[PDB]
Order: sequence, then structure tokens, then C-alpha cells
Amino acid sequence: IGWRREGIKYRRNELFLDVLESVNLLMSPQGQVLSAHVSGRVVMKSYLSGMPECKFGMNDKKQSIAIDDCTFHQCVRLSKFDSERSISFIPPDGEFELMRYRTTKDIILPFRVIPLVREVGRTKLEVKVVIKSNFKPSLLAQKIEVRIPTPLNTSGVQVICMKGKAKYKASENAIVWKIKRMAGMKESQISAEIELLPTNDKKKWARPPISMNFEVPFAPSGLKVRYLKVFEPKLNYSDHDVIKWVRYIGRSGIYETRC
Amino acid sequence: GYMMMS
Repeated sequence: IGWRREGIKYRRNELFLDVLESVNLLMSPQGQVLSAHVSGRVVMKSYLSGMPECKFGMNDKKQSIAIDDCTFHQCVRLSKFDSERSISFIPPDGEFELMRYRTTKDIILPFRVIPLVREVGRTKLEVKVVIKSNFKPSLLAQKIEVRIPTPLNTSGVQVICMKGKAKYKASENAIVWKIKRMAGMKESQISAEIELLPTNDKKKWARPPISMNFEVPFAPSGLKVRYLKVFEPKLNYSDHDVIKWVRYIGRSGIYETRC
Repeated sequence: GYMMMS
């Protein structure tokens, strides 16, 4: 074995699994998903004694998700995944990437963006954006940013938002609304008045999408870890001696809602 | 965050 030395010993045999997912969305102005996909990787950080034979189990096809394709670390026995979908491997010590994967089916979209505009003649836009969190209420999203583009003839912006903070950034022609925490199954809204400069009648504005950034503590693909079994047949620790941890870190990629 | 695994 080339990726693992033979004499490894730990008093505290511990492992950490990171399920790291980027969820991507393009949503139409009428609420139809135009395109959506998840890119994921599973990083393992193991401190295990000797040369353990590990088995990784997830909810691949109550909730069972569909993996469009994936690639593994060279340590994974591919032929075991080819006739039984069993991810078996002797892990390298420390941190390594166990697999990369891509999902498109039955994606959890953590946030819904509902915009609303009201052209007050040629002087101003009166606009309201509502975000809805669509996940278990016991979970918090963090680092939420809602990004609302403004026309290039904007002379000034007023905003009201009961939650978070919002600044107009004329350098970037966007209102940036930042929210530190939001729990699942909640609504928050921002109102903005956008005062306009005179502008060329013919030259119109193709309203760019409202876009979002967020971090959620679940896998938007729906992936759940079911087990990571550790079997070291020569040494006197067994599976239940191993201290095992999982965390899910789902982040936004392209997350754009068309107006 | 990290969760104890079953």
C-alpha cells in the first residue's frame, strides 16, 4: 500500500467526515427550475490505528438519493462499488478526499426568492424581495447574502429591512443584504426605493437575476451518511471503539432567480 | 457542526 504506512498508532481512534456540497440554481420568474445541480465531495479525516479496512455507507439508490456519477480516491475498491455499490477502502492517514459526486435529481433548494417591482414612472422603483428558508426549523443557515441589482441610472437607494443589514453599492450596481443567521421555515423581506436619473428612452435595462449566497448545515443533494465501519482485524480495537463524527456543509454556487 | 455518528 502506497498511501499508508504500516506502523500507525493512536490512543484515541477518531474519524471525521465532511460532506461538502455546492448547490446551483437558475430559477425562472414564474418559479420553474430552469437548471439545478449539486457538486459534492466527501473528505475524511481519520486517526485510526494500524491498517483498518473501512466501509462507507450512504443513502444511494426514509430518503434515498440519486447520484448522476462520481469518482473515488484510488484507495477505494472500485470493483466492490461496481457489483454491489459498496465503498470499501483502507484510508490514508489524516485528511483525504474520499469521493467527488454530482446530483441533479430531487435537490433541496434551501432558499426561495420572491421579488416584486413597481415602476413609479420615471423617478423611482419601489421593490420588495422576500426570502423563504426551506429546511428543518431546528437548523440555521448562516452567511446569507441577497444581492439585488440596480439600474445603472440609479441616483440613490433607500432600504428598510427588519432583519440583517443592507447597503447600496453603486460601484457594483447592487443592493447587498446580509443576514447572519436564519432558521428553517422562515420568511424575511427587504423593501427598497431606487431613485432614478434620466436615461435614454430606447436604451433599456435587462434586469439581471437576484442572486444569493448562503451556507446550510445539511447536504442539498439529500445525501445522508449511514455508516463508516472500521475493521482492523489484527488490532484489539473494534468498530464501536472508533469515535465517529459527520458534518454537512452545503454552500451556494450559482444561485440566481430571474425577475 | 460535527455530529456524533450513529
